Amino acid sequence: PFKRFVEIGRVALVNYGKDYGRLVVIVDVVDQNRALVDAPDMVRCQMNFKRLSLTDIKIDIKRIPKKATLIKAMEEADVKTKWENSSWGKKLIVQKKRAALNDFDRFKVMLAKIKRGGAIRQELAKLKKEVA
Amino acid sequence: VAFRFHQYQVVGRALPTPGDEQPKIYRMKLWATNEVRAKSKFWYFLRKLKKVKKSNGQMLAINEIFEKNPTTIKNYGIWLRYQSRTGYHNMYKEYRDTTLNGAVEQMYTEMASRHRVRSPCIQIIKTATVNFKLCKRDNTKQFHNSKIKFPLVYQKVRPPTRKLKTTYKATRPNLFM
Amino acid sequence: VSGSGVCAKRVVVDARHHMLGRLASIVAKELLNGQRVVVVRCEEICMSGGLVRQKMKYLRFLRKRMNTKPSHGPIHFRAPAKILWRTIRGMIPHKTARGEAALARLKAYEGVPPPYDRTKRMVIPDALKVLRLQPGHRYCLLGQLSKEVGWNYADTIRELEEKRKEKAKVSYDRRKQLAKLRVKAEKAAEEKLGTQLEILAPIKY
Amino acid sequence: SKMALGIKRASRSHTYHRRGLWAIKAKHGGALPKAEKPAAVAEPKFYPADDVKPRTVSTRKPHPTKLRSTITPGTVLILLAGRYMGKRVVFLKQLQSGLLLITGPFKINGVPIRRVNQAYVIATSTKVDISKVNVQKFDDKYFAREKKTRAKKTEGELFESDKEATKNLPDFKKDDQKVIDAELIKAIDAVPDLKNYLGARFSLRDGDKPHEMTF
Amino acid sequence: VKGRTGQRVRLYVRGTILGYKRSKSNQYETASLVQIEGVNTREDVAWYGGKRMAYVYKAKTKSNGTHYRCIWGKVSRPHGNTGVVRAKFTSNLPAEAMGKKVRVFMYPSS
RNA sequence: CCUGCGCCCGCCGCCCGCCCCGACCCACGUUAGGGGCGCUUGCGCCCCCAAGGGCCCGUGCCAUUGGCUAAGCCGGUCCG
RNA sequence: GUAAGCAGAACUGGCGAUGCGGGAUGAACCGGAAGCCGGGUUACGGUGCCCAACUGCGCGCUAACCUAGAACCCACAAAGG
RNA sequence: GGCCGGUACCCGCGCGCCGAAAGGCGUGCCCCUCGGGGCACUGCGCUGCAACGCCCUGCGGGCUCUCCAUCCGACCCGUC
Ligand SMILES: [Mg+2]
Ligand SMILES: [Mg+2]
Ligand SMILES: [Mg+2]
Ligand SMILES: [Mg+2]
Repeated sequence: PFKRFVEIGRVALVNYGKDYGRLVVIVDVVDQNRALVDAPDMVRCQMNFKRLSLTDIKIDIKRIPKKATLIKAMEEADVKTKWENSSWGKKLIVQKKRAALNDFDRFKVMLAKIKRGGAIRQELAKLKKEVA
Repeated sequence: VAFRFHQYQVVGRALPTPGDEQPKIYRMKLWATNEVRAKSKFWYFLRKLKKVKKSNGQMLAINEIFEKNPTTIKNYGIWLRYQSRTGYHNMYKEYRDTTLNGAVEQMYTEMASRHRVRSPCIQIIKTATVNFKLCKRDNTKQFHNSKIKFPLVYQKVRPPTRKLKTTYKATRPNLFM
Repeated sequence: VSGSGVCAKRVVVDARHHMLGRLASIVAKELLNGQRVVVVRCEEICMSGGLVRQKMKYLRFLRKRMNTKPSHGPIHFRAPAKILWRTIRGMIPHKTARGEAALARLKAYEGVPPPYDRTKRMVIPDALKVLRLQPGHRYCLLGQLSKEVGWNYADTIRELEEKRKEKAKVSYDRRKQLAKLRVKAEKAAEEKLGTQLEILAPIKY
Repeated sequence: SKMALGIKRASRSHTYHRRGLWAIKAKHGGALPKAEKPAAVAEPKFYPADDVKPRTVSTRKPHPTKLRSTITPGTVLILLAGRYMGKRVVFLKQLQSGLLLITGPFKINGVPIRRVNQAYVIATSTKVDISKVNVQKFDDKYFAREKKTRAKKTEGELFESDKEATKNLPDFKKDDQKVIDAELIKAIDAVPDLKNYLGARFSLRDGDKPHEMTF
Repeated sequence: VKGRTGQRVRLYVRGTILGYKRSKSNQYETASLVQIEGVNTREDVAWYGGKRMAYVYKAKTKSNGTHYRCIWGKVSRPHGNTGVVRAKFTSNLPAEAMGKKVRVFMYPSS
């Protein structure tokens, strides 16, 4: 068994180019390489499977839907928040936040993480001494 | 974005002469990379078909044609005349693509690959949209099915931009389809 | 290929399943750049083209010997470590001081001889079999090639790698246990710190 | 608007206004004044053989250096060269010579109120509220060296003797730093954690790419 | 690593000296080639273009109280598609200089 | 075996010369699959894309003066 | 002349008299003709390592159990399966 | 951001004030009419850009002289 197929409606992360990180719905496949991606801010266009990383979410739509139908299907399947909250998209969100930390916030993160490290170290030593 | 071909239509006629003071008018639909190449191809076809040369001809109009619905996939047919190494032949080619403009690119690439025929050797006799349920080629016909599903057998592992790529990486990548 | 530019004193390469010539060009440029590399488990380097093709390539290579003095001619090596060192020398300019200083930085081994067990063994993505050979095309392991061109240590590497694998497995189990107790420590300190640790909520995973 | 500024400056009428030929039509009646014949010294002490050329009192009046967009009075810089590299300081005001004027403050950083070139500083995105620091007393003469004569070659009896004695920085600068660091700690305690921040120094530890790193 | 001796701040981004501006058969020793640790794009060197470097080496004899010498230069312009830069030095580097490490500060900064 | 006026070895008191600037990181294995934790040891839950991650006072003019010093960490060193 | 890196002519250019970049190597093949330097950009040709530049973005065909094949001249292959 | 130049004319400066300083400051016509803009009458003379460093008989500076190492180039001259 495979867990993930290129099929109508499946949402895919775009993983290369100037549009890295967008979700796009594969609404139709051109041929064994190219498919149509429909997006809320991006108009339906073909893009190549080499540049798409398939995701875990499927939305249950028709082929080449009307844009309003696709948007309401994105709402009913809740792809934005599910993608954001799952670990894969949280990786991208956290990665862009670490991109957007400046010097002083980076310093406060350093402080908080030194104190976290000390706390974990002390707690681990205590529980390791409780372990016999 | 950019397309390597553009379907122009070129309209031309012979120069005025004392008899036939309005020489008759010829229209053509030519693929090329730009204006000047489309024009130079137009005089080719009206000098090997209609006996008119650029010196003794005159070009009146050249338009660049565009496509109606760039957002939808359209099964395209191309009837094309080509030169092999030892003669000429006639091919029929069915493609699925969002534009005829992209189908022509795909078709030159296919003739340069399957037959080592270059562009200077290829003629597009007739182009048309051969809508579904009337396509002839199997590779076109096999994408005519909703409820289609297939996994990706071939997926390059590659960092999103050239910045994120380094030469050593600790973990062997996890590939799964 | 211009190099990674990385800063390690030594960079090791777990050369299991990498294309010989591709690993060889990447490593050769690292050497020429001057960063000291050490390639291990060379007995595993996969080579495109079937085993019979690589065989006949090497047995053509055996014919090439200096007529009037074979002791002076092309020195045919058998062990996979030396096969790799020769394949990399063919890519480094080894008749100048720069090139010989480059090869001075290369150390290739069969297996993983100490002190290269307790270390992270880095793989080069641009050369792995999975990423460069279509699944279903012929390939051969330089270990099998040398085992059949007359390297008489395929067995002796094999017992030593069985021993090294079991000695690694026991320690990996130990580190699983240590990491699950570090994870219970991870959450135990987090629950003991409240607003002290809000700033790490948005950049953690 | 560099080129619009070029034309607006280049107009003949606007050049009349800028050179201010009115108020030169004011003083000498209704006309532009005559000029006369100076240099009636008529007392050359010595006659050079080479064709003589006088000293250049330079009449070109160069523009002032433009302080970077990301510099605000109160911005926490990053020193980059010299003995205070990595030191984080607070920018007081870009003084009249063009150089920046920064402070540690010396109570926390060891960086006194000192002059720093704009080239060697990286402005961070943080700011402080210091509109109640009274900085007007600082200028170029405060810092002008009057460097002394080279007859004093530092010898085995000077080496640590200058360290051990105090003929050094003066006490009005001592008291100066007290007044500024007081009125500036009173502005730093406002911003949380900032004293510890400035106490740290910026270090570009491994896995840090400056082109990526914001500030 | 912990409880270590050495420098306590790195205000410079290290790199390798890589060779010279070569054709397939010429060297123009005037412009050296340098790789910065961490740059992987031709537009990432946009931010380094101009920043000044130092080749730091040490001779056989003391001078002015040190063996250390340092020849100064700067990143002129990008070279290639992968963030290699061209470096201009006050004096052209030794060819033993290639393969060694050069210090790229951020002094003339913007 | 190891030069009876020769050398070896330990310690500390340092001087130079080398290297360096966080020069920190043990899994095996496949890739038409795999990984962690629980209980039917078969099935759940979760995670899989790149170490792009983790860890380390990570913050002192390669480091001012004295003093006390928990719990913790790291090093020299004896023991096993 | 069976042909020849042969012998004789027609138009032009080249070498000879000429460096330089490319074709690995070559007097005349490709680019191109020059005082000595600094800066920029190209031609021919290339970007896996030697070797300066992409293991770049795409699409097809080849699987060679003969040394698969890989540069204008150019270092060949034929009839035929 | 890179390389070059640094002023006898092109620019620029004084001949008025305000301004440490970039700079602003007047009259009259034309224009839209906020903002504000266009044009205008023009005169004498002058006319080698700056700031701060470092070294100064030194373990300094740099050398066209010598030796060596490395990189690239590189066949042995005369001659039919
Ligand atoms: Mg030779
Ligand atoms: Mg040039
Ligand atoms: Mg290269
Ligand atoms: Mg003769």
